[PDB]
Amino acid sequence: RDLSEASVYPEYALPKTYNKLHYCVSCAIHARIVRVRSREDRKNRAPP
Amino acid sequence: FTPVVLATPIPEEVQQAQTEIKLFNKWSFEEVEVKDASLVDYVQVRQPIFVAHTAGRYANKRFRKAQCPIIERLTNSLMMNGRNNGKKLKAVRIIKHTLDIINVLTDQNPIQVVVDAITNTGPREDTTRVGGGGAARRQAVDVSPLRRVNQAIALLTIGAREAAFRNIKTIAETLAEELINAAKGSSTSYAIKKKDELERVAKSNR
Amino acid sequence: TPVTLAKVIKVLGRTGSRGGVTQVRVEFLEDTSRTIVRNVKGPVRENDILVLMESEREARRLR
Amino acid sequence: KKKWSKKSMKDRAQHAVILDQEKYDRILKEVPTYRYVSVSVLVDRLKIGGSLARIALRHLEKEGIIKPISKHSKQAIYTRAT
Amino acid sequence: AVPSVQTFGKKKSATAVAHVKAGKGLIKVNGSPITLVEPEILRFKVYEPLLLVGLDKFSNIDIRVRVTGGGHVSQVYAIRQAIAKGLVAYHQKYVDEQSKNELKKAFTSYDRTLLIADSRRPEPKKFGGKGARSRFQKSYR
Amino acid sequence: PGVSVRDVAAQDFINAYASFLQRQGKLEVPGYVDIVKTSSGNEMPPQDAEGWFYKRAASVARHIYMRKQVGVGKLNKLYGGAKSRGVRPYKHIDASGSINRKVLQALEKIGIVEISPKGGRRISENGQRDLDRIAAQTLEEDE
Amino acid sequence: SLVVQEQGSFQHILRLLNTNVDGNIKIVYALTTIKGVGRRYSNLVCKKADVDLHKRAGELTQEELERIVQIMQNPTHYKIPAWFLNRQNDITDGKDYHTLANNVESKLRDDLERLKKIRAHRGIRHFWGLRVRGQHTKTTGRRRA
RNA sequence: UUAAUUGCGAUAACGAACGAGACCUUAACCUACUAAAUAGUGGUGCUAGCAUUUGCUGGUUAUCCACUUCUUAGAGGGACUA
RNA sequence: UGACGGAGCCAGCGAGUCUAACCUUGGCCGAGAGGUCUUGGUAAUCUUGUGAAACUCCGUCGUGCUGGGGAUAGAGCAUUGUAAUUAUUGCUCUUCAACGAGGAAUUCCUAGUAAGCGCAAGUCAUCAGCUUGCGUUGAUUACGUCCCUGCCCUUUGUACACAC
Repeated sequence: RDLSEASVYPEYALPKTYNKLHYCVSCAIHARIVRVRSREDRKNRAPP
Repeated sequence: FTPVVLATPIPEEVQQAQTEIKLFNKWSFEEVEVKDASLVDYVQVRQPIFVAHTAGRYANKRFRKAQCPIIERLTNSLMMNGRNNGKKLKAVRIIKHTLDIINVLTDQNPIQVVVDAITNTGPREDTTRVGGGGAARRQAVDVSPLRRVNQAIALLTIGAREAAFRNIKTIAETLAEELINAAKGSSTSYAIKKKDELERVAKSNR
Repeated sequence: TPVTLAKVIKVLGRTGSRGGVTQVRVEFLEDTSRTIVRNVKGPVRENDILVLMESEREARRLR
Repeated sequence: KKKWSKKSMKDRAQHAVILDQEKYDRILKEVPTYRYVSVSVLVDRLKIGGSLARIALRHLEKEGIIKPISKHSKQAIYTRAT
Repeated sequence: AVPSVQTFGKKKSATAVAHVKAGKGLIKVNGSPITLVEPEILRFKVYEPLLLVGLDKFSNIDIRVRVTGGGHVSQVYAIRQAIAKGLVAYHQKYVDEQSKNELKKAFTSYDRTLLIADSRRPEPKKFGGKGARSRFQKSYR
Repeated sequence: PGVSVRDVAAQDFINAYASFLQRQGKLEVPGYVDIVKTSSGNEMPPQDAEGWFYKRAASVARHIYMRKQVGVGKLNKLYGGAKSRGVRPYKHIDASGSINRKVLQALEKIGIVEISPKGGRRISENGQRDLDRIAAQTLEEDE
Repeated sequence: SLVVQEQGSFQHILRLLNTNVDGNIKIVYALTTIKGVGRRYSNLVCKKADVDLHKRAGELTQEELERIVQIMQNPTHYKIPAWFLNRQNDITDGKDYHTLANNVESKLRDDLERLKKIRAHRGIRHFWGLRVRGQHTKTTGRRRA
């Protein structure tokens, strides 16, 4: 809202930032990008 | 028009105050509207009370205290520091004396100066313990009207009792002086100094 | 100090390690549709007014 | 053990139990324009003894300028009647 | 037959029996007037119902309150509840039921606890502590 | 219409009775007053020397008028109080049996209060008359 | 108020019965400042002397001072019931004696040395500086130095 | 979801047992079925203060009437989130 | 918001002599214990409305280490015990040594509970500072969270299985 009201240019696109975060297994587990799963459902290739 | 009298004596002034219009003895609950929108809906207004001592179910639900009277809350906080636990009779005596002193001084509305002191001493920014990681820090948190009035009452009470400890002046006049000082604004009363010092540290670590 | 008045429009929920604070969302009387995420030290309920010394900050997530 | 102090002089008040004309006239010319009057008021704003303050309060009220609002023990309130 | 109604106000242990009948318009406790117990605070507290309803409703009504039990505050609370219930019973049995209803409406509007007796009965104390819930002390060494 | 010590305040009426009995001075005081502390728990004796015995007598007589039959043990239990037993916690201690018994005897001698059957003591006819006369003097002086 | 000349009658510290007394307090409590006699005996003596208690300690007559002197010299000559005194049926004679500020300490020392000389358990305890009244000394009375 | 393997439910499980509940006391609201010189009201057996004005406070059994709607009771009533 | 002196002065579930005494109602004395007869008994009627405490009013002390300490110690009366002397206990008299929100730490508290103050039974030949029950005034931040201490379930890893 503040950026829209303080913008000079109307109908501004308001771009978004794009990046790829590569996590090692330890850091991913610690930061809960992934987590320990049960043995049967470790085989779920499907994301939620 | 006739005076309907009863053989049991009842004072003429209180009979008149009953017959003409409902009112307290010396203070009016009318025309005491405040602009403190943040603290309205918590202080009991438009509900006059004959005596501040009430055995009311106020600590069962959540916001029963909101419609609980504020004068009762002040006289409740006045019972503290150990041996002064209970003794609502003593508490009511002291608050009656304090209101009489604040009535003889500062001839404006006594409940109005009381509430102005409450709002001025109520801290609006506080600090909460944030874990931080190893070194616990303070976090500057805004927003609490109930805690604002609660801390104002607590601050006024403990300042009055700290003043009234180990001295010749009685708790009634100490409390009255603290209330008038906080209401008018003097940067000298112990409650208001503590509130602004807490405010300063909260803004510093904000 | 510039003081702004805002009313809580939804109590988002209690947060913090010990739970002593509550995240709420507040709406400003001026500039309709302007809402800010704030935190509460004491209790807070629906339709409650609010005094803010500064209003240019938000708290999104706490863990 | 440890004294837990520094052994310095205290306030050492000189609360007056006897006075003279030079203080009697001062208190007589001072008791007006006093919105709130009590033992604490007399002691702190006059630097006089508690017993002398009590006696002066009794005498002034027996003559009659101030009137009482409360007769409760340990707290007497007197306001001058205009 | 002098028409008398028997009510009673209760507290932790304070029981106050109120006999409300057609007389000269008096209130008496233990044979002594309610107006002259001189507590300077509880006097106004027991005046509360009379002050709020006026002397219109005590023209020729005698109300005798006999108290037993509890401390001073409990006794005055029992007194006020008993006298309120006695006036209610009088205005229902003899004066108009509409008058009783409006009296009770005024009583409730001033305070809801005026009609309802308090029921915060004391909690029994359990072993291993000085009070009902407080424990003694947990010293480890 | 109707004067009674119940209908009058207690403190002012008893002060009036004390002043009246002090003016008359015909109570036959025991003589060892001004040396006793009215009890056994007090740490400081009373303040007024020639006083306070009129007060004690007025209080006991009025208490008997309220009650029906009351003995010296009841008087002592009634006038007792919490005693500061040093470090040990305060406990109730009775009043002085000798002084209660002697004020009962003085009331007996003056006829204000008389022996009663079934054990105990009752406010006498002339004592009640004098008590109500003092109370009525109080209602006439205040009103 | 009442005007008394600013003579030597007002002194910051004065002598009374071989002790030092500061005024500006009640006469009775000034007597309590005397060693060996306290509030009870002081108030008894003042009340039996029939001198007004609400009066201050500024003006006191020579006849009144001699009155107090004679009271303390011969309390029984002044019809005192003889159980207020602090020494009943003394060992020397068996009479009733009222101590002075020095007499009370001399009497206390005399009975202390008497117990030590007679070598009782009480005397041994008083010599050793322990508790003699049967108190529990296993956890109390440490800082005896 | 509150205190609950407390339940609703999906389901290689169905049907059960013990724990939880359920149960037994405690304090609370009973103007009812049945109450005694132990908690009272009016005349009275005797008497006083405010007076010949209608009441209170007093002090007692067999000389009686109406009630336990305050102490305590026993087939017992409601509260189960209505 | 305290200590004291005077006028009011409120709970019941608790206890009680038969092979020889339990709590107490007294004509006489003392702030004290104790005698002559039984009003008390095989007990809701007697002790006991257990008239029991900060609680309501008029003053003194009044900020000065004070009247809060009987810590401590020496003088007299006594219930109990055939011995209370190294105060069993109670009552008359004194010194003044600590006490300016009390450091690291550590314990209890959701509606009359915390706390304050008091009462009864237990142990008893005799005394509660203890425990078990009751009575008077009464609590802001609790319908929140696992950050600390612990848990319960599930998943998971384990070289553990007297089991971290």
